[PDB]
Amino acid sequence: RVINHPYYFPFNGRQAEDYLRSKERGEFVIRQSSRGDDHLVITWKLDKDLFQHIDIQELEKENPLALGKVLIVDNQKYNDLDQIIVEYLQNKVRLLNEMTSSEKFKSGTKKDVVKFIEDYSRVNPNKSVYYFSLNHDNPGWFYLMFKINANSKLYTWNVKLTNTGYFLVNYNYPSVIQLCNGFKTLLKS
Repeated sequence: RVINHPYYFPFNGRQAEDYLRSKERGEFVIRQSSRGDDHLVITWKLDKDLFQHIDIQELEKENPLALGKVLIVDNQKYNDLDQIIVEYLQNKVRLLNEMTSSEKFKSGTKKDVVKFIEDYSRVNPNKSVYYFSLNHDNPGWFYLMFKINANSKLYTWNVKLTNTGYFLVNYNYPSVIQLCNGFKTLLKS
């Protein structure tokens, strides 16, 4: 389709992912959408085998092929692609890295992480434990799994990576630390 931007390709979801497979986390691609004249997608790599597709809705188009003068992502208004790449995408890549580097984050699949948490709990029978994992079935979400003690169920709450923090329940926390406190506070109540 008709768009002049270094990072634009006429790719579908699969071709985008193939193109990004071998590239760094945060590497992205803008591409046409199958939803019409007025949508684009940012595909990007969170990890090996893990890609998110962000819907870009265009408004105020001057003709069918041209890019829209107004762009909505995740209910936020933007003026051009560069603004989206920097103030939305790159902020998400920032927070992702912030989180995967935390002591509190466990890599790998959910099945694996649950194993890890349940062993730990058993060797720390009275310590409450909680870890973060990547949600491979819902790209851009983390699991938050905790276990009050060795005799409590393993509970799982969901946490959305946004461009301004980690959304949990009803609040968007701007850092991992703020998120950790916020979680310990949701429990006590």
